[PDB]
Amino acid sequence: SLKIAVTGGTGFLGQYVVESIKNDGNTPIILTRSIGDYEYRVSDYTLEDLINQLNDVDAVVHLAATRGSQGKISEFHDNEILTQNLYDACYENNISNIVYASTISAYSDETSLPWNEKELPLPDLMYGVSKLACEHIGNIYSRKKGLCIKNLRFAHLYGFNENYMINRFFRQAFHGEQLTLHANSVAKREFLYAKDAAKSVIYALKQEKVSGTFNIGSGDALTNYEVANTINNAFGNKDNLLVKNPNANEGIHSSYMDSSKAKELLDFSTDYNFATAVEEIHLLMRG
Amino acid sequence: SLKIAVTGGTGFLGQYVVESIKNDGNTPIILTRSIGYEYRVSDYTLEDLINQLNDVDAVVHLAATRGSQGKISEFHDNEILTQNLYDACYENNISNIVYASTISAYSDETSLPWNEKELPLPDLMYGVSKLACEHIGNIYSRKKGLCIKNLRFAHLYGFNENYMINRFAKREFLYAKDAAKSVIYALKQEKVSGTFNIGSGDALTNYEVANTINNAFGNIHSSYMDSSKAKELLDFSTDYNFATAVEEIHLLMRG
Ligand SMILES: O=c1ccn([C@@H]2O[C@H](COP(=O)(O)OP(=O)(O)O)[C@@H](O)[C@H]2O)c(=O)[nH]1
Repeated sequence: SLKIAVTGGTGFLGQYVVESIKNDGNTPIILTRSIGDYEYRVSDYTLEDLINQLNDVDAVVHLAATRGSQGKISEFHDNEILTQNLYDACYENNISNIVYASTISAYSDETSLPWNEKELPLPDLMYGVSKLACEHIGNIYSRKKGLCIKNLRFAHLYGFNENYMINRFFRQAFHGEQLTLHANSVAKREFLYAKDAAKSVIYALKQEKVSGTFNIGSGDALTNYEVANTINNAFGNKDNLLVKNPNANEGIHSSYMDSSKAKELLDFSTDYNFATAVEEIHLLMRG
Repeated sequence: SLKIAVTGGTGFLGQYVVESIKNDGNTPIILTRSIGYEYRVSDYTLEDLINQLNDVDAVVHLAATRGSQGKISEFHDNEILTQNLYDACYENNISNIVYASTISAYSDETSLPWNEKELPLPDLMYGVSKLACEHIGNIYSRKKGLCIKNLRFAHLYGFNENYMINRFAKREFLYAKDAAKSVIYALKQEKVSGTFNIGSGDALTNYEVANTINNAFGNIHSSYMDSSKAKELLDFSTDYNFATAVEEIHLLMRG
């Protein structure tokens, strides 16, 4: 029975991932900078400290990160550091079965859809650049420290109980209220249910000696019109959709991935699809 | 005449670049952290760089840190500095920009020769951060209409430097004078943006390296790149080969 440490364990993804671990028979150990029935271990993400917070741990899921604000590369440097510390600490304790949470935001070139992991990364955001940097940090430790880091480029995560577009619809449709879309768009964006993302963490943790980079997508690229509709139906808010302006939005770009590689090497596929996932999220918002 | 700010205009490649710029007929301007050609001391804060840059027409961003610890943190400064510099450049409507990146973006021997469509695979923190600064230049190029050209240099040798080459499995070696030339040629394409491999075609095993030097004087992993893209979109190709450049370094050492 394995002890699995989850950085950013208390986060949104983290909570899905922690329980997937417990359901798998294993033991989740939540790492966090602070708190106010799982084991929590408080840490300051220093090398010297993690060394000790990981001394009885078998695997590590590295979920902890910052989202940014200023669009400046400086807002992420603390992550990059936190990452290298973790891998340093992992090495000391002789941990190699590690999962890193990367993102679809390593891609951008619409000419190239759908993106597979041979797509030249080309981030639009400083967030992207950073994530991409932590990926190679792991890569280097993997090739040179025999660490076994599996980078997971998650598609756009959605879940239950989270002001982003998808959350707005959830809330709005839930109170029976008109969903709006600034304009119509033809752009398609891939949405991966948090439960399925925690699933892929589990399956990647199965290939304990595997090290590489995998797209974890759902299917399953939707337009904003599609998203709104599907939420609308599931929430008894049929047809309650308003398009504020005529023409194309143009503030939105397409993003989805080819997840072949994950399917064959990780033997991974999603339990849910957008409509099934939201059917369930709805049936749980009554809390 | 053109006024061309050169960060790290002080260091090795800098001195070469700075003289090329003057020779091309333009006006060099070395930015530097200290004075311990027209020099301008900056602390490379955004506010400062905006002022130090408001009469400048182009920028050769060579200012960088080597790093000793193999820690990603040692390089965070180069990154902030780079973003600032580009914010500053945006403020002064400077768009023609050349970045010193490295062949160290690549690593997978299986793909040799490496071309720009090669998946990057940094082997050092040094390279990871160089890749980071590349994408900083890219995002600014696609969004704030800068025209940043990331040059991916091969390994540089020259005149007055205790590394191996200076002390006296193939590895592409680029003469600093050729590297410089490539900065000038990149600069002439003030509208172009993107990443270019700047190599010489000179992939030498350390054996050959030693030999070539012995003759012209009297006395590890494989890395080399395909540079079709530059010879094609920048008109760049090197004047010297390892043999011809050594001959010249020799002469310059007899003074
Ligand atoms: O954060 C900074 C700011 C400025 N410089 C400058 O960068 C120069 C060039 O470095 P180098 O001699 O290594 O040039 P290269 O290796 O690219 O030929 C120095 O001498 C500095 O004055 C630096 O290195 N780091």
